[PDB]
Amino acid sequence: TTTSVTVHKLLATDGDMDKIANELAGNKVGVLPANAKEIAGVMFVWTNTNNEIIDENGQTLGVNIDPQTFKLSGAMPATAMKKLTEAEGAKFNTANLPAAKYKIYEIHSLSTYVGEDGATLTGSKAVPIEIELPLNDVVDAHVYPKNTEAKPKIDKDFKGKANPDTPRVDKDTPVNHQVGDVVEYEIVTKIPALANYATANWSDRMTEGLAFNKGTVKVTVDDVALEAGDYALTEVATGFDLKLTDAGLAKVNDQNAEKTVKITYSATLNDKAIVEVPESNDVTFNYGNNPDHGNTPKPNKPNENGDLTLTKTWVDATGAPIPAGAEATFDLVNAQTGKVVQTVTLTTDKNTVTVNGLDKNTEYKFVERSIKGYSADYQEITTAGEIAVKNWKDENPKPLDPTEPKVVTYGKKFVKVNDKDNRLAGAEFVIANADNAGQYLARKADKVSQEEKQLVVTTKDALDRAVAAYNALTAQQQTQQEKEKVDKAQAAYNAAVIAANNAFEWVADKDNENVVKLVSDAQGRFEITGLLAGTYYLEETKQPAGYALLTSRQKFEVTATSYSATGQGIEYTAGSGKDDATKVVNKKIT
Repeated sequence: TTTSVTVHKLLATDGDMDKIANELAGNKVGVLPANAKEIAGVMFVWTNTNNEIIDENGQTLGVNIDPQTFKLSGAMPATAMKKLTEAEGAKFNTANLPAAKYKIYEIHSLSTYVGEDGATLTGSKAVPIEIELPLNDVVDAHVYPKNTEAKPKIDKDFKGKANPDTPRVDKDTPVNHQVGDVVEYEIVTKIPALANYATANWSDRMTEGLAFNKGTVKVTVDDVALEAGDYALTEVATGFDLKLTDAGLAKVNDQNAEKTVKITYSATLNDKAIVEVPESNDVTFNYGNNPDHGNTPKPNKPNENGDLTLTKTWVDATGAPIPAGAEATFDLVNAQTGKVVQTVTLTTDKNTVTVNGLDKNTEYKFVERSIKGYSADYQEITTAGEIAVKNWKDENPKPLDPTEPKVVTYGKKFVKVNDKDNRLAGAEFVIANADNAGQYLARKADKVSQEEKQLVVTTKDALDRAVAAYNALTAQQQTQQEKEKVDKAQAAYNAAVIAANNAFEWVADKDNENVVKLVSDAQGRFEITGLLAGTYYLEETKQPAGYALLTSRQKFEVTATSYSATGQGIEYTAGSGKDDATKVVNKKIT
């Protein structure tokens, strides 16, 4: 008794779609919402309740549509019930159709969305229409489907480099940076047209070797800077949390075009950066038509014995305790490398899981594999070896988590020897950028604390006592025990120097308080860390006892693997097996 069904494609906001919803599938909607626009050129096809494309008499055509992909079995049949919308919609003749349930799908690829004023627009495909005929006592039915939810797009990269559509592919390859370098970052987010977000939050956390620079965050929407009342910015040592306020959400929601949100900020590479170990940041976009309590994973180091424990709690959107919703799966990721180490699953009876045999010096993160209707809230790290997640039944889509670029420092190891190839203590050195003129590698004092500075001084004084006492001994009095005393003293000075070295610079004075001095221990060991790859010149400032002061500077090469590669000339430690250091040969006075 429903002779015709007219399908209308609309591009409207949710609110306008809700104005239509309550005002009726049914009768023609007389007055359409204010800004809601009807679109012509939209291809709709009718199917069986079992998704099979149908003829006008209701007879199947051997081709079916996938409920979630809309990809059809084979060729679009010539006899199929397909019609293109007019600014009046697609009026189909349902007269020959039996009383039954039918579905109406949109073939998005076949459609050319043309708006009210003839403009060729771009929109989201419609949610399939499940309708039963006769549509009560309606002779000429009208159906107003809702469109699908377009996914937002993101990317995190270095300033300029970010692209949400086509993010860079070589992100694992870390950029070489020296200690104290400011790393300029970019987060680019594309928010879809006509969005109705209750929450648009960006969350950034980095590894301990990257120090987020507070007050560098600059947010813009379609290259127009945001007012401070559009977003709420929380800033910490490890990163930040930017959450769009109602004012800022107005600038991204119900827009006629795709919105582009740009987030720029920076972080300084520090003393806690490990040589040839990359440092990363980690962004997540927690969007939703519902308030969202989700954020970015927070990295953490395992405990002393190499154990990292995950704790999980579940709450409704209100924050009230609920039983465990599903089997929560997590990825244990090396927060520096980005590679997945292990995979953990919490069964619905357990709310804790522990990982064993992890490097205590590496940062790891548990990245929850999305649960339908639940949002992951990684709580603030309070201790090593322990990670907490609060799971909120926010009923929102999975967050966006782009791939992040990595940064890395290089080093070089050295061993102080004589011509007989015997190991020497107390030789002191400087690093010059050139053999002729050339400044000396120093610490940026402004960046280094008074306490830090002073420990370098006292640990240097303590080391010279250990070196003097060792030179005081005879060749046979210099036992492994007497050697170890110089090593303990040296290891403390080298630890102090690295700690004070949180920014480098080049200075004229080879004996300026801030000049980086390297001292050879009882095994002749001495290293430099936090450098850009390149050519340097090691200069001797104090010779070892009984040897001559060297007249020429030893040239050296800092590479991506100069600290760790074998085939260098001499073993840096004892029984390490790696031939991971360069010889510095001292000659006797004549």
